[PDB]
Amino acid sequence: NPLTHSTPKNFGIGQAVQPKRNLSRYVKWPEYVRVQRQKKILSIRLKVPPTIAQFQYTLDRNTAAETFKLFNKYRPETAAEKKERLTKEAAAVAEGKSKQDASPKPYAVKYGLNHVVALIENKKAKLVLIANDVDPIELVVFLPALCKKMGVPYAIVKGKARLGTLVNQKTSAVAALTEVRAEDEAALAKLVSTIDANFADKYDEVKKHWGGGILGNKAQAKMDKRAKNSDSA
Amino acid sequence: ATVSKTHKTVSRAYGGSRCANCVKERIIRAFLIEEQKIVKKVVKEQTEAAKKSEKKAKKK
Amino acid sequence: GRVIRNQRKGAGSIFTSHTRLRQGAAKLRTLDYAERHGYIRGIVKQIVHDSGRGAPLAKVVFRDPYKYRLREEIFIANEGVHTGQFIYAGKKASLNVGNVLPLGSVPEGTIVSNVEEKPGDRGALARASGNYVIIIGHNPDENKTRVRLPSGAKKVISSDARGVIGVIAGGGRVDKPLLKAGRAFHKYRLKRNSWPKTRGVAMNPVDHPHGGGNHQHIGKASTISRGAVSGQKAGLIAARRTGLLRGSQ
Amino acid sequence: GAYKYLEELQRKKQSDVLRFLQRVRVWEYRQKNVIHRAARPTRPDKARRLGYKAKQGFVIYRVRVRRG
Amino acid sequence: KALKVRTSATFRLPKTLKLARAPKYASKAVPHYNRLDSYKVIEQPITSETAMKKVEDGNILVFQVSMKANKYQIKKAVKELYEVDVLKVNTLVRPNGTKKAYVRLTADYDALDIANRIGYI
RNA sequence: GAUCCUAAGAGAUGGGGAAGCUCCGUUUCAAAGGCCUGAUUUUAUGCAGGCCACCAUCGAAAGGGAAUCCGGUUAAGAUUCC
RNA sequence: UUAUAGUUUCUUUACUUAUUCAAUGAAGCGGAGCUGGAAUUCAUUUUCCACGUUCUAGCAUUCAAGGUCCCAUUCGGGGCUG
Repeated sequence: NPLTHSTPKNFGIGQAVQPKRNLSRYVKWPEYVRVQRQKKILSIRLKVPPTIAQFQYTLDRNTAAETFKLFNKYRPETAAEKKERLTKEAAAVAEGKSKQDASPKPYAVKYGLNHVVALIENKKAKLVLIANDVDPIELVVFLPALCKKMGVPYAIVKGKARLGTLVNQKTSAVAALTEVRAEDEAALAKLVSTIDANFADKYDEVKKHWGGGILGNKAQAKMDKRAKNSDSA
Repeated sequence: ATVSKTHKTVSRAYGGSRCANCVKERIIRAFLIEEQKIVKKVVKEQTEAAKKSEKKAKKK
Repeated sequence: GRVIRNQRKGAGSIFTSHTRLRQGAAKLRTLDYAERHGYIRGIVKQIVHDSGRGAPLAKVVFRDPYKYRLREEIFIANEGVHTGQFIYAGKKASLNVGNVLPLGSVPEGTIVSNVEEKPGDRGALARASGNYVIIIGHNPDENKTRVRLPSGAKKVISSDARGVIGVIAGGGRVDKPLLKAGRAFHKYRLKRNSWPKTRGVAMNPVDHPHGGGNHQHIGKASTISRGAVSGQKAGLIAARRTGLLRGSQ
Repeated sequence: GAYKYLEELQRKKQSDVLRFLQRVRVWEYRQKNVIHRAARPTRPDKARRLGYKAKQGFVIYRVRVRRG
Repeated sequence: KALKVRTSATFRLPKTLKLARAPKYASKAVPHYNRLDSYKVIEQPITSETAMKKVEDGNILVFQVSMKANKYQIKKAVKELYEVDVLKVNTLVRPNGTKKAYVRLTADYDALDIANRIGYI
């Protein structure tokens, strides 16, 4: 206090060699990071066809939350739960000799692409969840259009990882509830109506309209300057 | 490498880096300009204070 | 027929530049934040010779704004630049000999040198001895300034393209006769291997398109087409005219 | 099976969809190396028709030869 | 979100766990015996009259050493075998393409005592 | 003396060309490891003071370069043997 | 006759994102906000108007000042400014 004196630093042009501040905007990123970004930007910049653009409109995070709360039940049997059920069944094949009636009917979520595609084609599905981030999109580009034509209620849900965690895989790229317990048919019926409001009903309109054709923030600001030039003079 | 510092360094400011004339000339340069930078500081501060205090004679 | 001297110069084996005795690449310090928004002060620490080039190089010590260093930069000394004097490089830098300001931040009629073709080039034009650009005109609307090059050609450069003020030193170097062969020999010995040139006409017809004959003579027109193939050009390429003119060039 | 819908879609190469995907992927591939690896088949239906299976040992490798 | 401050304008390879080698099987499993042992190092003595003049006079032992034998290994070999402290070892390779070494002993041992011990005179 | 350093240069690497033998380039459109202080004494292992980074290698028995002299000695070695 | 916006049909411009040419060890880009001193229509929700370093061959590197929680007030190390 009596012997320590306050000083200017003066980080102008000349004085005080500039301090180690944040250069996180100016990092020469690895080519793999640079490429995954520049691809995401370029996919938005070029005009997106309306059948690709329909995957941008993902299900909102309260309808999604409730969908996943219903889908949390009917999780496919675990490796342990399978083993124990097989030990009871295979034991009852000797004790009583009553096989394929023991181990009561399973209500699980249907999953795997070529499985659920066929369940939609046969019109056995009651709710189909379609992932929005499948590595080659083409795997899924046809699925909302097939799902509508057959008249199965479908929703584009956020996260193939989220679907994967629900089916005990890493990723599932698709999910489908074809049956339900009598108790939980009411919730399914409501959640089907609220997802049909977003996806099914609006399909015919969203089919027409393109995504992308969106400038970068610097070119946005330039156009907004060059538009205020002529008209707002 | 194995010689005393005495042999290759005269006991002064820069010693075995600069001459006695070169070191004194940069002392006089260092201090003088530090006193001309402190007189600049006040001359510019009183040219600020003058332009501020006498600018408000006109809007009246 | 053989591959001509002219043809095999471009293979670049022996015909490469003699680059041991040179100080380094003479450039302007990179276009950075300090030069864009203000200017940096540099000290002409020494003025040195460079081999194969007849214009002194001003080694000028600048600072590093970001780390604790003195980034030394090698300039081409403008005439009247001296040792210890302060060079000022940037937009806001004053209009004195030695100073490095963009052509946009300069009035018309200035004699500038070591100019950039593009902004961020680090010197391209008027870099040789006793040569300079004259900034003729301007236009802030599509910010591009008109300049007159030592050749007498009018170009249009960006307003952010920099240039050093004054003429490049060592002027009048060409107006003394070189003298007795050996002077030329020694001049060339530190630039390139383009010296004592044999006349194609004095060769055999293998060696050059001018060779042969029972008299030394070219025999056909020395004015060669622009569309002549790489190997056919010997004489005057795309000669708009020839001969010594009367009055003014 | 989604594989039939993939096979049929992939033939219509100038359909608005494949036009877009051609433009964005050819960029992604050009930015990577000449001979680089592939984490999975870009065409999982074309792959398996040629004899690819999704078990350990089988690999895919993307490669770009100069035209002309 | 709120991504970390980077004072550097360059990204560099993050440091990761260099794991130690832990093989399922030994490479050789039977390790080699000592290639150059004491007797492989010191092959023979040199019985030339010049070598003998140097043994009698100089207090030196002229020994035919292997190639691929360090002056350190000659010193260590002579000490271990012959029970003698070596003051120095000067080695030249002969025009015959074999090495020979002038093993000088300390003042304590007269070279004739150890020359006669070996057998050669 | 070689060994070490770099010179005109030669050359892997990343990469890109080429049907291929291999060719270009050597800092390039690369995520290109090393340095020291104690730590803490868990039969010695986890820290941090923290720093620093456009980056192989080969290339001179005349260039750069840590340090030796005298006397004596052998048939023939000695700036080395004594 | 044009009033559907259902293709470039041909020619005059424009957009970035492919492609392209540079440069940096990818530091300060773009938009806005301060302080402007002011624009006077008049102290503004109106739009024009800059953004810490210059006589001198010196120096400038390890976050100091205020402020806030911990260290039970030892040792200091930490938030935001600067």
